[PDB]
Amino acid sequence: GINSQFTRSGNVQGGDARASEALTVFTRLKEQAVAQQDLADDFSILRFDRDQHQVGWSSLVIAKQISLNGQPVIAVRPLILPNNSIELPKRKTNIVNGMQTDVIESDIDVGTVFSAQYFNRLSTYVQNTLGKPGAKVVLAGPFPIPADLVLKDSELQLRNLLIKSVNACDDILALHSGERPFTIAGLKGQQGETLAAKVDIRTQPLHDTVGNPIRADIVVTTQRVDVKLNQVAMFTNLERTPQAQAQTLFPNQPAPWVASVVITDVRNADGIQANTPEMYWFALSNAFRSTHGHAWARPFLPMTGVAKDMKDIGALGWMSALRNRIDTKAANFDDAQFGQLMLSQVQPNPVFQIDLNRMGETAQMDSLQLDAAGGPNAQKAAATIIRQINNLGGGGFERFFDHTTQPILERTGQVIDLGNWFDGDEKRDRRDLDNLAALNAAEGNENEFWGFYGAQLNPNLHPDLRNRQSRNYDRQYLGSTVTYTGKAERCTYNAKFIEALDRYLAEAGLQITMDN
Amino acid sequence: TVGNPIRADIVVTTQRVRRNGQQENEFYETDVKLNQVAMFTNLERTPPAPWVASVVITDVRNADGIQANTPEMYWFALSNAFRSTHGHAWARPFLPMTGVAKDMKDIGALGWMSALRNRIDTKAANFDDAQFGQLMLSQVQPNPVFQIDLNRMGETAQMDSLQLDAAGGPNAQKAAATIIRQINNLGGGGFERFFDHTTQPILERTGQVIDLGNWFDGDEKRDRRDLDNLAALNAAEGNENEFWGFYGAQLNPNLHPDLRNRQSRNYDRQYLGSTVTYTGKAERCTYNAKFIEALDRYLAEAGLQITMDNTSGQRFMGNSVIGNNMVSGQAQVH
Amino acid sequence: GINSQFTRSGNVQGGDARASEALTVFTRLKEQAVAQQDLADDFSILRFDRDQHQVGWSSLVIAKQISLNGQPVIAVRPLILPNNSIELPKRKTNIVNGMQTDVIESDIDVGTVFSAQYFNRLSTYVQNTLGKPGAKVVLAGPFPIPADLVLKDSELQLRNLLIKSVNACDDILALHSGERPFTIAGLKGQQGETLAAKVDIRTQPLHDTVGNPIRADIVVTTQRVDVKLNQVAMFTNLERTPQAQAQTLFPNQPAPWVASVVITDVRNADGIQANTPEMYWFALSNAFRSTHGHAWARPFLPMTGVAKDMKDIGALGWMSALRNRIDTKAANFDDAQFGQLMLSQVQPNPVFQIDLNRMGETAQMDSLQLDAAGGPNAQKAAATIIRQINNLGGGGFERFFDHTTQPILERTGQVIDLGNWFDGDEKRDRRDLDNLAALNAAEGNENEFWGFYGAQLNPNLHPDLRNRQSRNYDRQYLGSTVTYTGKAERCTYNAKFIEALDRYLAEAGLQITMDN
Repeated sequence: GINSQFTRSGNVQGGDARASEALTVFTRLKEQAVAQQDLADDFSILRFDRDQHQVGWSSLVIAKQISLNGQPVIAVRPLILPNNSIELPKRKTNIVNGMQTDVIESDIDVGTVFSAQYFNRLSTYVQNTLGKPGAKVVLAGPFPIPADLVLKDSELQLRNLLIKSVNACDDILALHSGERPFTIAGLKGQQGETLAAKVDIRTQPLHDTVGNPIRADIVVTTQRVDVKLNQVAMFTNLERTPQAQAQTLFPNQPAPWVASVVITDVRNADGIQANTPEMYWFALSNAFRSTHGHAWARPFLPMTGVAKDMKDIGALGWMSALRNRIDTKAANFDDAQFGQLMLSQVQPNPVFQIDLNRMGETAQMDSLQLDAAGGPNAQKAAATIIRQINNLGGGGFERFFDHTTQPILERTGQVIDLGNWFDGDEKRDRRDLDNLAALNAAEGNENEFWGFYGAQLNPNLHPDLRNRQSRNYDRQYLGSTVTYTGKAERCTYNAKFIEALDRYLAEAGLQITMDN
Repeated sequence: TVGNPIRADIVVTTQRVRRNGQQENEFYETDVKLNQVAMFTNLERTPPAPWVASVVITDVRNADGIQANTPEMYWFALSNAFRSTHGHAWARPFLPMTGVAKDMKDIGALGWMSALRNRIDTKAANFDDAQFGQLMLSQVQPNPVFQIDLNRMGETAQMDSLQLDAAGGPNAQKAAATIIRQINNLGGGGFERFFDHTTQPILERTGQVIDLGNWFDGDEKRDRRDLDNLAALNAAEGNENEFWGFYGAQLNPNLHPDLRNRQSRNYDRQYLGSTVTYTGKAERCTYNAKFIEALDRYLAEAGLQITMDNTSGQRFMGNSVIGNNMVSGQAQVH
Repeated sequence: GINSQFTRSGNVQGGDARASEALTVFTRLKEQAVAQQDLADDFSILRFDRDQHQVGWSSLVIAKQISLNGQPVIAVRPLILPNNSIELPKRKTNIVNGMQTDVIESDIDVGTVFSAQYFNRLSTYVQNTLGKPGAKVVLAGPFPIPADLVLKDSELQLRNLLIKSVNACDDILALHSGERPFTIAGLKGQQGETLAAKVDIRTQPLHDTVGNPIRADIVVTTQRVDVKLNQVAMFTNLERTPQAQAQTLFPNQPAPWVASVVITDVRNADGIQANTPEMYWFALSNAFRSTHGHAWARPFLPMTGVAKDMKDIGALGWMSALRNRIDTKAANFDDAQFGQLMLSQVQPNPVFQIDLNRMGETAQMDSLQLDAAGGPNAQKAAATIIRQINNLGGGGFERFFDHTTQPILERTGQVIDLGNWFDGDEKRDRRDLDNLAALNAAEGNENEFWGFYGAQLNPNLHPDLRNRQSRNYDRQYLGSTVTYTGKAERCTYNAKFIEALDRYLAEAGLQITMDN
């Protein structure tokens, strides 16, 4: 280089600030926890400087270091530490318009940093540090640390994150060890303590293990008889089919909207500690129950005296045979008239989809879902998912349908970015923009709403341009204080998949009763 | 280096680009930044387009990767600073950004000084990119003059003293000789041919005694340079005899500079928060119009492959070239 | 191929229809003309079948076959015969929009067919036919035969075309022989028969030697004292500078339009026979005189009781501080108020430009003008043009200005296609669309007029797309019966060029008086 050309008698800056603080606080928390017998000291925490290995983001790893069957095996869980001080170079793409060309520069998320080369470098680093070059390396699901967090004032959440990380490492190591899978037959016993569902509606968002908010309008949960089993949090979105609008301009001698349910959080119970595929599917089975009594339409019911311009059903007036916002806030806000309005505005059957996260708290399990919907490793993922479902059920799940005949889920080629925004006192998830809220904010102006919808969905537009337009529209609404954390891909389950999974669970034993 | 802030909204960064296939380093910044220059845009006025654009170079420090501060780095940074008139990049900060109404930076203030006494609905939907590109051709001359704030007690004070002396004084000739020697000791292509020093001066002081302070709002600090002419126009609205009063307090020949400095301090206390504090004093100067062009031509002929991109809805607006040939005057044949 | 694969006992079609008829009628006309002593029989007419030499359009040549200085030299004038029966393959271009790409297919004109390979093939064909391989080949300017013409009913015009073709061949052969150039001093003599100009306004278009109409609103002509010298036909067009509209939306404490004069026909007198560069420049010198008394504004003066919606000045009302079409057809149509309107709507100084034709009746001379404005052969063209002007004048024309210092003319990167359309009884030139007529037809609708103007002029659009949009807008207006013949490039002279040419002619002798 040129710094060594002159050999000046001075060294400025270090190039690493947050990693040292994180290592110190993590060592302090580990020592405090092991002092009072909270965690076994068998596991170790390491450090991975970004400069010393030519990597984008410095991420510290958690390792268990337990062998198996006489051969060495290592299980590692990453923990990325993005830093605002260091800004890695952006990504440039070229778009041709007319005769001219333009360059769009887009920021680099945390998902794109965790490349295969990064995994290989971390694997070789941990192999060299732990002195077992022949060990087998597995991952329990990398999880970023949000940059807004302050290290000196995050005791409880950091301790909980460490505990969950070591639990996940132990769980993946045990799964490689091949324990006994938990079938539904274990739940049922001599006592007639049948399971139950207490679906509930929420307004304030749920919180991650760190503090990142995630939007959740309806939650479905499983109880015994004190004891909880599952909790699936998800909200409702509306989409417009091209044929419905066609039957509005050019009529002919259905409904103008379709209802979509987006699963966001699929975590198991707080009380339970282990995390296994059978837990994941037993929890996901509850994501279909919300359709009982059309309960998924509960958020669309008018709020108790609260305007909430991001959830006004009057936007349906802007897109209908009639015009103007519907004055639902009058004395005619009764639940019955809302019932006929829903009967004649949206179809009575929903569609299920999930914003699968490549770097969520269950990113290891979401990765299987992404591979099951496309890419080179597709058939093997289908075999794994079907065999996991069979192990859960214990019966002939292949009879209900064949994986090779119909796809498990479709990719749909959409990207949803996760973030948070500040309003009033409590922050909310970025994913509150939706389409109904955008239509309410636009208060008409067909062109603006159609442009926003195209910005979210356009097969003929470059993905980077679509992301930039979505970011611009996000900044336009709900203020200009949005902060982005990660990226997720939205994929829709096939109807037959759930329609057979719930039936198979019922055949194999489903002792749940709900009232609505 | 210290916690003092510097007003800077346009940063021109020059760095090396690896063309070895981009391998064994995915999304790794390494250390490729050569040097950066930080500058803003100021709008002066004349007694065509009335408003004349001006670019004031504020920060000239080189990248943290290098640890040696030599004159050649300084002149490389000055050469870099010129690479902003390409694509009218100096007009980018004047472009409104959707979603923010922070004020005291909007372009609509020029409307107060136009034929009509109104502010253009800048944030509205009717103000698009094509309309903005009109407001510019209609209003500001499309050639930016180059200024620079020499700091007597700044980071590059031992180097800024050379230009301050070359502005004119007892050591002006020696300063010109040494600055010519320094710039020629960068490429060795004979700077005498491209641009001499005895023929015309290199930089002229404008007489402004602009000074560096600090003012706090919104739970952060910022530099006192944020109050330019456009900010004063926005803050004081379309009223007259107070914007011209501010411009005169900024500079007038027919009064002692102490009174105008006191008036400028009073105005700074008035428009922005009274919590402002003052740190040091600088001196504004204007570079020669063709000296920078000669420097850029030198750097080009010596050999520096520098690549640009981007640059500035798209419906057609006039030929812009037919006006060249007017063939004024008939034959007047008897 | 596959036709010879089966060797069927049948041969269908010939692939050439119009060439045989043209050869027969041309032989008949040549024999009739030479019978009564009209043309010397030294020249010969040939035939060039399109199939026998792998060429696009079959073109018949006219050759003189006269040697010079003891070495053989041949002068040939082509004559292209486009046929509607045979449609040559189109030209495909690709335009990228967003992520998608589209292909635009454009027709092939007559200008693009006459490639250098075509010239070489014709040269070798005439060398082989005439038995002089070492002869030097020169061209007198190829000229197409319009497809709408019927061969059996075109006696007079075809005979005149043949006579003009042989005259042009003789003229180019003589110019290569190096005769005495005709300076202005030859015109002046003992008699005080000073030259004069009788600029006149026209409505019906002038006609070519075949019948193709060319728009001509003002003509400037040179007379003696029965005897005519020159006739330059040209019309007026209006263009909008970007600064004028800027001073309308965003004002500040000139004129909204600029006047352009487009020279179309630069032919010499009908009576005179020779065609030489001195004739061309002596005629072009008259193209500046029209500015006397602002006479070029005469077409803008309201017509005598005729609406003529393609020439209404009321379009200026649509583009002004006021609104709506100006009711000029009222009792306030006096010439004075039109004078103040012109004083305050357009600048009092015009700009000159010419729609140079690569395949016009003077295409050989227009080619020099195209090379003078760009391309590789640029400086040599400037030397030739300046030396021709000097030979015309006989004095130091280099003193007035230097060609190497300022360009003679600018290309401007515009293409104007020539054609004709049918209305009422008499057809008119395609070039009547203009901009003022388009604005009148649009009767407002800022977007439509701006889109049309951009379709004519857009540096950021592909030339093929611009041509297609211009064709579509042409078909939209003035009916859907437009027929295209050739393509021309519009180039604007520099002001100094004419401002010095007229002055140099005045210094060298300019005895012309006009009254207006």
